[PDB]
Amino acid sequence: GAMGSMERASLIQKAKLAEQAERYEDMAAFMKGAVEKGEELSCEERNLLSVAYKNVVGGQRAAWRVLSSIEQKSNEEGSEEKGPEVREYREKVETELQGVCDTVLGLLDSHLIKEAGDAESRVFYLKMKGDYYRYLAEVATGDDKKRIIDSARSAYQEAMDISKKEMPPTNPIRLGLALNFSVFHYEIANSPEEAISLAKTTFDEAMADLHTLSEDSYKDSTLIMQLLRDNLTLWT
Amino acid sequence: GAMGSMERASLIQKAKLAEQAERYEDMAAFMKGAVEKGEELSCEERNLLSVAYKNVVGGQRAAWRVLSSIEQKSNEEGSEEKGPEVREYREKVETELQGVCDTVLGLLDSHLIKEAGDAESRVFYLKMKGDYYRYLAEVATGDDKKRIIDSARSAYQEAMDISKKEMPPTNPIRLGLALNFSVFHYEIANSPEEAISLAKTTFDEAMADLHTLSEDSYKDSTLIMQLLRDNLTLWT
Amino acid sequence: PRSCTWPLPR
Amino acid sequence: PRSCTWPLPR
Ligand SMILES: *SCCNC(=O)[C@H]1CCCN(C(=O)c2cc(Cl)c(O)c(Cl)c2)C1
Ligand SMILES: *SCCNC(=O)[C@H]1CCCN(C(=O)c2cc(Cl)c(O)c(Cl)c2)C1
Ligand SMILES: [Mg+2]
Ligand SMILES: [Mg+2]
Ligand SMILES: [Mg+2]
Ligand SMILES: [Mg+2]
Repeated sequence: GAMGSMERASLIQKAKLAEQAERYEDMAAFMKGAVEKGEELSCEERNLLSVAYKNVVGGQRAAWRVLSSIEQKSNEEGSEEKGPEVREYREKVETELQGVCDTVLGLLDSHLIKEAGDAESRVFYLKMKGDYYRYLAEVATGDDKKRIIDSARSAYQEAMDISKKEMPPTNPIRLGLALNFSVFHYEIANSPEEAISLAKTTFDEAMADLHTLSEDSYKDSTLIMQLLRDNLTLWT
Repeated sequence: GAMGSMERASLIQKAKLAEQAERYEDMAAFMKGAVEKGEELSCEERNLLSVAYKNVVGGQRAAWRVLSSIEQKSNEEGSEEKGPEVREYREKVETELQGVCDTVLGLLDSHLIKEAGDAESRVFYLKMKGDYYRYLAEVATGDDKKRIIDSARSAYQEAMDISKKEMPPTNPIRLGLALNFSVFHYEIANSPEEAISLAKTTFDEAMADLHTLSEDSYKDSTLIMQLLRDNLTLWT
Repeated sequence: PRSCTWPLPR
Repeated sequence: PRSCTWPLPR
């Protein structure tokens, strides 16, 4: 890897600089290099990894949605034939997106998840695994779509089982996991009632635990809790 | 070039899709491929080329400024030694920026400018040449800085001379050229009075010609005229 | 609106 | 503010 000659600490330092500079592709490459050093990631380092790749894949997903919408309109009755270019370019962006997802899933499988013994780190990585299979599922159409969907479901479910056993209901990773698994149910699994049930139960159990928190923890938790409410408002 | 096998028309079609998708690196690569087909560019195609590379270099310049500011603070009295990483990463972004500028300047020199006989196209390309030498000058520090600055000045001046002879004072390319040359004077050449004089004269000569314009042309011209006024307000 | 997920890209 | 130039990136 091109980051193999750079010190781990220098890679983390540069990931933070890349974030400040809004250079998220660079950020992700620095954090991939850090992961490939083979040591476990600290809490802050996990956050850098997550933020980096979320921003990269976020741009790709937004572009894919623009192009897929154009492609869909091109295939409506009465639409002029424009040739293969829209499909080709949608496929180009899709393949790049799938590559990023495969890269993240590869870091998680080699070997972040297996070395993660603490509940917080294990849940963090399993949530990421669910998320990146979910992004693969958003673009999937072939023989493998059902298995991609079930890979997302399985990772999210394992994360949920651990987080319920080992973390308080206000834990921000637990909350973000439940938020994203609820969106998985709504958007990917065609299970809107499961999505709504999960969002509501997650919100109510967190509400009931806020009294235990410091002011700073209360801010972290209520920020994600508002996203659960926002989704419930969209969906009901 | 990787675009050598794609039809010119397909490259232009995909540049427009990339713009819609906010995929400006792709946009620029498609338009480079189109230029390398060797035919002159139409008005709309010139605009696509300009928008594509302006967005790419705009992100790089913003990142470079963030990193240069951090580097400057690191070199102030009392600042803790942090090692080479800030300089290294600033240099990385700088080298990438210089590469983009060199790529654009190479397209203009081979062979957009020499084949541009109409005043509108020639001025358009010479303004771009001034702009990308100006971006090189923003980061330049070595033996060549003065010559980079004079290359920007010389391209802008030739564009100005042609535009004054051949285009009305409200022409949007003429206006954008004068706007950017005025910023060159203020920011690069350490000539704020020249910058202010040029902005004011450009604004007043355009004001006096607005009566000749259609509503749509009036909108194009007054939009850039407002940027001249905005700069005059910042500078006075 | 698009459904919210976390973290949110800048 | 930073001085305005044209065109402006999105
Ligand atoms: S790492 C030092 C202490 N901070 C944290 O533990 C968490 C605290 C609460 C806020 N966080 C998140 O909400 C969060 C960030 C990221 Cl990058 C994620 O991917 C997820 Cl799921 C949650 C950081
Ligand atoms: S190409 C078809 C007609 N449109 C145009 O001629 C111009 C008209 C006025 C608005 N334009 C600009 O303001 C302009 C765009 C771009 Cl991409 C530039 O680089 C510059 Cl200098 C000016 C397009
Ligand atoms: Mg495909
Ligand atoms: Mg349940
Ligand atoms: Mg350098
Ligand atoms: Mg003069």
